[PDB]
Amino acid sequence: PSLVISLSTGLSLFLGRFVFFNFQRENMAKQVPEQNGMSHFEAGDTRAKEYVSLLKSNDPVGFNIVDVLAWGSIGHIVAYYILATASNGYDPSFF
Amino acid sequence: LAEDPENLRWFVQAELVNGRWAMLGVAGMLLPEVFTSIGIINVPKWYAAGKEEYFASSSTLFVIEFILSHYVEIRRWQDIKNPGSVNQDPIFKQYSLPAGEVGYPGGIFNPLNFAPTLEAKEKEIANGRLMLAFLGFIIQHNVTGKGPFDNLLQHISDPWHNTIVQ
Amino acid sequence: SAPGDFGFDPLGLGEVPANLERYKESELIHCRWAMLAVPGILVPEALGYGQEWAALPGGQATYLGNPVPWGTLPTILAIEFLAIAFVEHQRSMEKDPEKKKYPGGAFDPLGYSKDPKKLEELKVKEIKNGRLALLAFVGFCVQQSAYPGTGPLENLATHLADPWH
Ligand SMILES: CCCCCCCCCCCCO[C@H]1O[C@H](CO)[C@@H](O[C@H]2O[C@H](CO)[C@@H](O)[C@H](O)[C@H]2O)[C@H](O)[C@H]1O
Repeated sequence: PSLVISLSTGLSLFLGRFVFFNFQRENMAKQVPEQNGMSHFEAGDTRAKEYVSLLKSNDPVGFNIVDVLAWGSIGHIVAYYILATASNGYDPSFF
Repeated sequence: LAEDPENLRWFVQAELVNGRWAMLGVAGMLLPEVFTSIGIINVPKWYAAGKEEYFASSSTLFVIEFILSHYVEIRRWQDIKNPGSVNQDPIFKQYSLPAGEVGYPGGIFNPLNFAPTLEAKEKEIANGRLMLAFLGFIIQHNVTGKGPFDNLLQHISDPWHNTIVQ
Repeated sequence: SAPGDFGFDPLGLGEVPANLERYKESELIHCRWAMLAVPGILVPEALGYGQEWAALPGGQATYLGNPVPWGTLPTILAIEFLAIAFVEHQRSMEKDPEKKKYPGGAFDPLGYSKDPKKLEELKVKEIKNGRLALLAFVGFCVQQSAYPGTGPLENLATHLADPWH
């Protein structure tokens, strides 16, 4: 009865919305701004917050869900393998 | 420093609606007393129309009507904060515009006015109460009884009854 | 009684003068889709025979392979809430007067800002039919929002049934 993988499908809906930006612009962590060392005064008591930056991939990587989540979930994860299996490998459809 | 009264609009209008509905209420009774025989609660239904269908129910009747009474009543509201009812004979009475020697405030006792031809909401004063207190009377004495006056044989003399409940 | 006369500006008015009811225009066209759904009945004595996706017999075309999850519901559903985020993206990028970027300074002289971007523009007749529809959807649509296990079979008596379980 239960779509169990209805929702694990579902939650790595969102944290692939996490595979994000390790890649695309510049470094890590929008480079450590303020973490260690302690932004004065402004880390002081405060900042930043911005009701204005919920875009960027709203549209692109909202596909990330349907990735693994399609053909790699209920439709038997990567059937197109072979790539060194003898100390064993396989790997074999429990499905 | 607002010494005393006040009020006005108020519950002088409060009354007349008691007065004139206690008056009607007793038209209720009026019926079963001359060519007599038929009433009390009689939990009417209430006069009942044709032999073409109801049938114990056909509907909550009673319940509805007064959805209607309802926005007609917002209407009298829809008057008394800000004076609006053409005739204008309750809010102070008619005789168009006037009485409101108490509409802008400053009363104390203010008697009032209102019939063009002629006289007043006055000896419709005291039919005003006769009936409110009458009901008081009317559904006072049920809770044990339900009928008036024969002759001098053996009725009007109160013979033997049975406490309040107890 | 929420519209019992109350509301100032960006919250009060601003949220609603067309905006929310212009978004409540969708409500009506949803209830144009839904009152394009209920009219399965609407026309009695009609020609029907059959369909139309009823009580689950076997979906669209079964697929050459075990249907993805199971049921017609999840496959038609999952898509709907991504291919329609198309519109609200466009509907949530506007402003009412002239459009440039986040420009210099434009608050108020005369002409007074504007009016819901898409105001009444007159035709105060959309609203007269709007709340008319809203009052319906919310209202005696609860004639069919309680215990409607049955359908249409009126048999002469009266009308109404007071209250009861
Ligand atoms: C509406 C606001 C709330 C009300 C509470 C405040 C009440 C006002 C207080 C009164 C203020 C002081 O008023 C004060 O002056 C009066 C005359 O100038 C004095 O009054 C006195 O002198 C008069 C001279 O012939 C005599 O006739 C008076 O009988 C005598 O009382 C009192 O000392 C006092 O009454």
